[PDB]
Amino acid sequence: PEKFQHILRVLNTNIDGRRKIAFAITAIKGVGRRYAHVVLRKADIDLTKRAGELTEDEVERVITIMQNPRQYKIPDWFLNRQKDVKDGKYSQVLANGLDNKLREDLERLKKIRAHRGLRHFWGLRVRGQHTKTTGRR
Amino acid sequence: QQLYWSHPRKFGQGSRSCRVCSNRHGLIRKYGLNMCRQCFRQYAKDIGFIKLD
Amino acid sequence: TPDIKLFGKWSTDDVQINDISLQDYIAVKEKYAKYLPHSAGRYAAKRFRKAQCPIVERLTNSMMMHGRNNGKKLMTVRIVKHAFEIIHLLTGENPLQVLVNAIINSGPREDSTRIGRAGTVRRQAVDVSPLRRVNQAIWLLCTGAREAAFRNIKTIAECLADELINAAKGSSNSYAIKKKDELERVAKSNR
Amino acid sequence: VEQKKKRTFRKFTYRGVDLDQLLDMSYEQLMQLYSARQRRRLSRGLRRKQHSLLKRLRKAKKEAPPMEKPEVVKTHLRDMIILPEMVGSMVGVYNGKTFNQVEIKPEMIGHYLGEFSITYKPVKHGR
Amino acid sequence: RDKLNNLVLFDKATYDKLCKEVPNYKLITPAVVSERLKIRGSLARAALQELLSKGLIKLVSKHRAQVIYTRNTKG
Amino acid sequence: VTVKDVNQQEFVRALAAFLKKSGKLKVPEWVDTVKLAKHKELAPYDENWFYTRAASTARHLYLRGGAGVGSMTKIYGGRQRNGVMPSHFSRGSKSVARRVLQALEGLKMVEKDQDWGRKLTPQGQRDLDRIAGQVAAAKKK
RNA sequence: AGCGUGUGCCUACCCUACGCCGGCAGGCGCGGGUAACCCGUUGAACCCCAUUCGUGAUGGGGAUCGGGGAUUGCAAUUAUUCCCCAUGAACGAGGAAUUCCCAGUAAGUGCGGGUCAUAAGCUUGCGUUGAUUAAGUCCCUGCCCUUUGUACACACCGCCCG
Repeated sequence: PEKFQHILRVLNTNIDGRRKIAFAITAIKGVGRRYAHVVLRKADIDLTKRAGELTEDEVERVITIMQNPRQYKIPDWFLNRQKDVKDGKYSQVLANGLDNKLREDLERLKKIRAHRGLRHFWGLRVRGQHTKTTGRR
Repeated sequence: QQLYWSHPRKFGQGSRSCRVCSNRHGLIRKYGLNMCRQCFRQYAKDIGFIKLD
Repeated sequence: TPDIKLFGKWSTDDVQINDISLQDYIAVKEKYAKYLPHSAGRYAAKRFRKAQCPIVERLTNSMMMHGRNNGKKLMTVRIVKHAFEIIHLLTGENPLQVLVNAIINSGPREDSTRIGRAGTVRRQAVDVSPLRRVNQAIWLLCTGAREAAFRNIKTIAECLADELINAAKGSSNSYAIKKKDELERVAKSNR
Repeated sequence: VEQKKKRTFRKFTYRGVDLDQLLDMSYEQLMQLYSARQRRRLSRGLRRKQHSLLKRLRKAKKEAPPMEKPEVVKTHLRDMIILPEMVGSMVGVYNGKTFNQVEIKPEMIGHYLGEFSITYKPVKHGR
Repeated sequence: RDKLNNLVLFDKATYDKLCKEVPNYKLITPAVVSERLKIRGSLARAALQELLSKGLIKLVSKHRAQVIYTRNTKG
Repeated sequence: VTVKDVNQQEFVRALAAFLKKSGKLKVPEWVDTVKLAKHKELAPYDENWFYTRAASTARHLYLRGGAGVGSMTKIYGGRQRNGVMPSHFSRGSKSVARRVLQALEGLKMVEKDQDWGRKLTPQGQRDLDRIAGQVAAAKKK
């Protein structure tokens, strides 16, 4: 019933409003489906609807939970970055920030010159896979 | 004496053979027979494994 | 159930194959009414026997096509039962009569065979047997319903009803009807 | 590596823990934190046995002048886990035919020696 | 082709279209409502359950998979 | 109605609701977060679902001599999509079912059975039979 | 539901129900079983169904990669494997070609055995759900059947001219 928004922005990504929230959110880097599904459940929303629907209120409420998940009965195992290392975190990286950390991690083991690093640098593979017949195109 | 001379043999292909012929390949381990398939073919009559269908 | 052996709930009696010759590989039930379009059914051993098989079930079987759908008869039976209901809403009648009619109307009377013809192989107009007419019709309608249903919101039961109804009175809206006319048109030339 | 600033200035905290703190426990208390694969390896390794190696490390750490790097310590233990006890040393890490020489930066922590000595050769399609 | 884009929230006037049309159709399912309007499919659904209110439309089978509705109960 | 008399979906539907009204069941604080099976795609749409499982289990036990969590994990366990590999069984969680089993005990619906496995209690046996009747009574239809 | 399976073993070791902890993965405590006794009325999976989605490569698809949890092993780094999250590819029906198939058969669908310490996308059976379709013929193909021709006979993949 009612209307409004089409086209809403959360933290630095444009989120189609027509779309269902859970699914709508999953545009954001780092919000997969299992994520966004649990975030919303935490965030009190009538699950039954469209991202374009809902309030500015509910939105901050989704974001707030999304970047402090631990602080909301979201378990750490649900999380993208456990065990940081550099800080020994736990974390759940989000948005533009996932591309960032991906870069870091690759750099880290390229500095250290570890074979994986090298593989990434030449643009081959790093898990143990045969490289004779595939990934050719 | 030569502490030198062994590394684990507990498990894997390397931990077993053919009671008949040493071969560590294609080994029948079912029912505890432990015969390589090539041998088992030649001894299946004397063991009591007979063709019916 | 005891009064008369209806269909899911539809009467076998009073449905008449309005088309001489076809009479009889369309198997309603010149006594055979049952209850459900599912049976143990051994049709395969003999060449003919299939004719015995209730046309309804025959239609249901053709429904479960495409590798994924093979063997899903329960699904087809469910679809068939729904289709009959939709057809009935659409015109009263016996949907089974509607089904029979579509089948009678769709079998290509005439067809063509690829006669060797020397070179530029020409095609010979030949008449088509009634078993083939039945067999071919049920395909046409099923392939018709299945093809339509695939990228559209509409369900097979619905698309089936649409194919069946249009065919019952040959609207030519139907894929099958257009196909049959195409096969027949081809038969006539060649000769 | 002792006094205000002097040398120091590369930092690095491992798991919230600081390298000052890192360099001061027991390998025990380090593997305790987070790493999980490396820790199981050392426990199960255990009994443990790269004993002599670790003494070879400290030895050459000593004999090294007073400024820099020094001589290195060879090994075939690819499956060894880098722990703060090691950091600052120089490891000849065998790959099948070569011993690649690698200083272990504090970042490496929790990683396996093998990850810093590539066995295979990139390759070739054209050339 | 067939690219389908759907109005996924009620627009008043589209609420009027619903109750002042759907009594027109003999067959109504999700698809009908979708094609004949430009309803979401999701908001088709909710319109079906609502329509069955005390009905504009009447149930003849809502097989899990499918509702199948008829015109309202006229002459 | 014996519980056996009522259809499984309505029985479970009615009992699960009855439990909801009673207000005292108890609930790993989680239940918001949990999937219920590794096989699982998403958690349960009805976040309210803890009750439904409980009802389902109570009914499940009443039927049979005694059952335990492993069986339930498998029962709940569906097929898991290996992706590249073909699909296989994967018995569903053990925390939820266990908690369900522990919680039910609190109400006394079920009690530890002899030789392992939880069995329905006469208290539960009575309780299920009672709701079973209510469901049968509602209506024809 | 079904074919099948197990420890107390040619030399190190089993199948595992049940209580607890953990979201999971799994961890941990028990207790039976040389088995038609126990695991296992194999309470399987398709499927059936009450909902959601709504025809958007989307919720179809699950590639690749990042981080992380655990299991096997003395040792897994060149991921043994499994899980959890994240990143969320091509692919929207397949040209030239071409395999296989007649009734529990094709096809969907799970299970068990072999490999095995760990490891299944495999092979190798098994039940479950279960059609369409010839019911024949020698056209193509393949092989044997006569008759016939042959400078062939290491046999046409043969014996030839400048």
